[PDB]
Amino acid sequence: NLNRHIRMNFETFRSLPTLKNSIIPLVATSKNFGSLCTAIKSCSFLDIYNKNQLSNNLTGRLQSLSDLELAILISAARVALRAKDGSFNFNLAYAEYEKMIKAINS
Amino acid sequence: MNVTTPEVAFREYQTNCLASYISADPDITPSNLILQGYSGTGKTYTLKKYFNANPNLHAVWLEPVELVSWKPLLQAIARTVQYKLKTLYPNIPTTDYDPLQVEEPFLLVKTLHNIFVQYESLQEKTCLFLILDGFDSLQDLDAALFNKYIKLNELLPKDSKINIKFIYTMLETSFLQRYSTHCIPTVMFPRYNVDEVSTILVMSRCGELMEDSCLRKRIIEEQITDCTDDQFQNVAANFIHLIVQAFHSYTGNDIFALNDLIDFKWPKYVSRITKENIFEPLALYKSAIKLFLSTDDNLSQTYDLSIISKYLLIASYICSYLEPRYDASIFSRKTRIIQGRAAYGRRKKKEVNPRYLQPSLFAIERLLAIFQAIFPIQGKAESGSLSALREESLMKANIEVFQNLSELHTLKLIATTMNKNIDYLSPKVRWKVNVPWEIIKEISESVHFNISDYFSDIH
Amino acid sequence: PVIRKFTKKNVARAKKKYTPFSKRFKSIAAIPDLTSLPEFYGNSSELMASRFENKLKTTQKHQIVETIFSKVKKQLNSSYYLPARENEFASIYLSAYSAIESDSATTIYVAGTPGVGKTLTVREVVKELLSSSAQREIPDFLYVEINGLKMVKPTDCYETLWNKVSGERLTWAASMESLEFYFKRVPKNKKKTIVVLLDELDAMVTKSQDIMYNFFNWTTYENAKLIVIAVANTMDLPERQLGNKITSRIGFTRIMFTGYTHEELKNIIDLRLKGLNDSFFYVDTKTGNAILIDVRKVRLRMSADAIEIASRKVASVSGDARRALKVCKRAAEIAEKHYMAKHGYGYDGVQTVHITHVMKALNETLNSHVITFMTRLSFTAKLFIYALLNLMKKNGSQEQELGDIVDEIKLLIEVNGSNKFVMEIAKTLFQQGSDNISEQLRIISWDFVLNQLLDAGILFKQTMKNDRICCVKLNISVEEAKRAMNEDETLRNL
Ligand SMILES: Nc1ncnc2c1ncn2[C@@H]1O[C@H](COP(=O)(O)OP(=O)(O)OP(=O)(O)O)[C@@H](O)[C@H]1O
Ligand SMILES: Nc1ncnc2c1ncn2[C@@H]1O[C@H](COP(=O)(O)OP(=O)(O)OP(=O)(O)O)[C@@H](O)[C@H]1O
Ligand SMILES: [Mg+2]
Ligand SMILES: [Mg+2]
Repeated sequence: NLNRHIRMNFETFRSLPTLKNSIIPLVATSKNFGSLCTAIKSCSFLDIYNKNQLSNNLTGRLQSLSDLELAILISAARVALRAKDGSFNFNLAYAEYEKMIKAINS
Repeated sequence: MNVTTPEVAFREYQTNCLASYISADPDITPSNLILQGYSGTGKTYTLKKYFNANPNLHAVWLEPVELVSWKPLLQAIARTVQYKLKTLYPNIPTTDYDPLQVEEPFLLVKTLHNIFVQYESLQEKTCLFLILDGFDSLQDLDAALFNKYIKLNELLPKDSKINIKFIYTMLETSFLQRYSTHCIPTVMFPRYNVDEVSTILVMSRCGELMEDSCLRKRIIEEQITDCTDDQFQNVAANFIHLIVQAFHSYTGNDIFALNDLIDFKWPKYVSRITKENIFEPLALYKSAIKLFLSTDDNLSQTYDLSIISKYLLIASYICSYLEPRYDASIFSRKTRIIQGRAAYGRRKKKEVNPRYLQPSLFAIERLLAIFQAIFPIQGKAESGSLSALREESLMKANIEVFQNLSELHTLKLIATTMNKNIDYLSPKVRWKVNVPWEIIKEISESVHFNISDYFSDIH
Repeated sequence: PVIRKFTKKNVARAKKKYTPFSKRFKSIAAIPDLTSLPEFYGNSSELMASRFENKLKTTQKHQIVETIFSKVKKQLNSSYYLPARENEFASIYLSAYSAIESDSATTIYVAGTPGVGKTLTVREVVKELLSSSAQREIPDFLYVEINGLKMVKPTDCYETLWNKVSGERLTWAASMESLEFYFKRVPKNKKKTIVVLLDELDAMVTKSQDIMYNFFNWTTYENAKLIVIAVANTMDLPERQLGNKITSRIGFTRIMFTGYTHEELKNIIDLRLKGLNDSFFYVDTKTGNAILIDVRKVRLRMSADAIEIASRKVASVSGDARRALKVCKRAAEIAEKHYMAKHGYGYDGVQTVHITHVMKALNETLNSHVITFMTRLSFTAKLFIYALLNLMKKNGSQEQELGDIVDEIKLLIEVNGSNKFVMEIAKTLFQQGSDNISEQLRIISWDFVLNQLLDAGILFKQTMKNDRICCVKLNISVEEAKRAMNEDETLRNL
């Protein structure tokens, strides 16, 4: 896996200091020899590292929210697609939202 | 180095990260690091929690949330550095420099160099930590700031018996991605979830609201000698369960707003709890369901104003949401005399209900005409031989309307083209209003006027 | 009790007077002779010139190593006779000699491109004028160096003029007034002629040319004697900044220096080398030190044909002797370092340089590393510029948004679901192969390469907040973009 991540540096970034940053935490949290060996063998903790590195950029934030946010966002998106510049307002989204709920209950 | 880990309930990942990052010896700590997060996660709380876990290490604290620019940070830092140095080394001699003497990072580094050279006789090297809470929350922030603060450890000489370190905290992450090329170590706190926030609250606010006065108030207002701390905690826990089950859709995974709402609405719920309500809390919740169903957290009547102020603002909402041509049919009451035809009105219905639209512009004479048309009846007549011969029973352009209209602009309810060096008098000025539908609606029934029919038919 | 609304403590007030010289005698008959004065006419700056000589002296020597070429580099340096540009010498020196004989107020203006030896020639002319002053037959006069670029504020010219002609310190507003007094109100019998050289006026007077207006006002007297000259690059300045009436009324003389010819360039550079040209040296066996007329006796030479070509190529563009001399020096450096590498001495019988290496030193100046670097990038930047060019071919817009270019990128990727390169760089770019990672609307490293190209200059970004509708432009070309595109084996076929 470490050679695969060497390839990943080769093809994504092509800069070493970011890799230095990525490797530092491994030994930093390393406590004993057995955990060191197993963690550098499976490299499964790199999974947690790169999961929590860019976790809250675009996807997770939208994953954590209320259904009302999704409904109003859909109301805005549909009217934006209908529109020329995609412009939208508060009450336009409210109107489309109520239309959505009316259809759902109908 | 032996570091006592803070056994936190939910932030143990970042605890491990930072405990591995930082220790007494500066050699095993990074040159620069960031601790980013989101509001409500208690990043600042956990920082001081870790400091409690590690007392020997020390750091300075600054809160630029109150400061406005760069030089105030310069003066604050220049003060705090030497203040902490002299307080934690009482025996060392000094020539205390003026913190106000700093007016630029060059001067700041010069005075720090003076401090270090006067502190040259230390026994072992020591690195301290600096904290800037809300560095992105500044009020005049620009994009040329963070890198300069990153560049403090470089211009410093390497033979400094006393060094320093930087800490940060951001919210948006947009400006963080704007600068990530420098490959800085970072630790993150994702926004919490349902059970996480529930547990956080029931272990944080539990004691705060358990030792509150209102509990003891009600316990003897009811005068029931059947209680125990276990049951108090259980009733508070289930009430918080109800609060979260009700308002999670409203906010989600935040704590600040929930705490504010709890402080506001706790007393009303406590005023309703009783013996039967504690023995069977479902009915208690049914009896206090009203605040859950409606927050209503703001504050019969709405005004103590004159009549023309109430009645003229009514006209303006009409004069910017109605077509200039589709009004002559409904806003006319005279009997025709000479030959002439009216229009057909709105042949085609509109399906957008311009309530949802940004309003239009208009000249003031339109307002004059429509207000004259809609004004209530005054100047009572008698149908006498001379009563109505000269009464002219209809309001005209007096001075009081002019003055009360001029008042409205300073009341910022009638909005004109926003202008410094405003000029109420100009042929070319357009006017408008800034009020939603509810502002105008509240006047209608209170004054017994009706205009809803003009809008309720188009869409 | 009172509080100052704003403080200024870092201020560094300069101890200078406000009273002009016009108010310390109070009468025309109460003024002494400035010639019979020790403080005037700069008889004290020598102590200051010599006071800072010892601040940087040391005596550390350890195993000094000397080589062959460095002496030739120094002989070819710009810190030192020339017959190439001599007609202007004979003309301007003649005019200056006649002007000093007439004791009038003459004006002259010169310009030229950087590298025309204008400053060198003028300095040599004034040095020969110093020699004529050593004749002790012409009236003595004092030079004045004016370097506004080495000066901070353009009005400090008056301050330094007063502080060097008298040693007195004042601010411009008083020094220039006292100088007006010293010029037009003072007779000739005791005042001294002064010659002044202005340099690179294009940036001194950016605001309104009030300073040079005052100067040219000074240069229009018959009771005061001065010799005024200036240097610039453009030629229309006197009538542009002042206008036509003033420049016509002053009635000065105009000239400019042009780039030298290849023959003159070679003649001069070899003139700075005749002392060492085709010389023979006794050379040690270990350090290879070249000593001039366990030791050899070898010969030194350099490619005269290389002189020919190097001078020829650069004489046709500008005529910059600095360029020619640095080319020669770098050719010598490359030859010397290659020779050193041949043996590998370390650090603690014919020698000649070739046309090949002289051209090697001369051509890498024009050979740009940008092409090699942009061909040596990762695949992402090349792909994105290729997509930009695809949009250019599609619409002929000369401009492209961010959303449109990203749409073109996705179309160009998804259309080629067959090519092996795009197939093998497919899944390691969105979620990096494994599960537990959710998809992202954008690729990885796109912002990284975007800021990289912004910091490179090929990409131009307008000031906007929206990440989509922000307009974007390319800076260099489409042709060179292809000259980078088609050298990738995978890009050429798609
Ligand atoms: N793991 C935790 N344990 C205990 N309390 C926590 C925990 N996480 C969060 N909190 C609570 O969250 C509250 C958040 O308030 P805090 O002043 O720390 O703001 P913040 O999250 O740093 O935001 P901002 O920096 O924008 O003000 C803390 O007071 C703390 O009570
Ligand atoms: N005829 C010549 N003889 C000897 N050296 C010459 C001759 N012509 C040019 N050079 C060299 O070219 C260099 C060019 O310097 P020059 O006097 O042209 O500078 P400049 O135009 O005042 O500079 P800048 O524009 O940077 O202020 C001279 O220093 C000298 O080394
Ligand atoms: Mg906080
Ligand atoms: Mg020059």
